[PDB]
Order: sequence, then C-alpha cells, then structure tokens
Amino acid sequence: SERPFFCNFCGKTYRDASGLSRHRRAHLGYRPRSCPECGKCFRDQSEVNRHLKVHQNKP
DNA sequence: TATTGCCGCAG
DNA sequence: ACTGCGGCAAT
Ligand SMILES: [Ca+2]
Ligand SMILES: [Zn+2]
Ligand SMILES: [Zn+2]
Repeated sequence: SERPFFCNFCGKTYRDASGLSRHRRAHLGYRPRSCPECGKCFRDQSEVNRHLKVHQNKP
C-alpha cells in the first residue's frame, strides 16, 4: 500500500517510479511521439498506437 | 535509479 | 468515441 514516489511540484504519490515518470512528463508537456496521420502528440508509442483507430472509417 | 508495452479504470 | 491516467512487468 506504500506510495513512496512523489512529485516535487504537487506532491502526488505513486506506487512505483513509472507512474511518477509519466506524471512529471505530463507537467512538462513532454509528448515526443506523434501520430503520423494527424500529427497529434502523445507520451509514448503505445498511446499513439491506441489513438490510431480515430482514423478508421466508422461503421 | 531510468523508460515503455500492455492493460484496465474512469470520465 | 477518445484519452488522461498509472500499476505491473520487463528491460
Ligand atoms: Ca489502474
Ligand atoms: Zn505533480
Ligand atoms: Zn492521429
């Protein structure tokens, strides 16, 4: 139940370093991976990949 | 100590 | 529909 990782600007706590890494980068606006179709930026390639289905033609 | 893929939760 | 989020496992 321990959440020993925390943000130095707002104090939000995390179970492990990954949640903190992502949270810090979200404060920074660090979104280095982009959708090749529309240019929208995301934190990582997994998030880009999940976004791609926006560009399918809807049923 | 670090980063992301996968995954589920929630709005 | 779309995506912000974050725990876990792996690296
Ligand atoms: Ca969760
Ligand atoms: Zn914070
Ligand atoms: Zn796109």
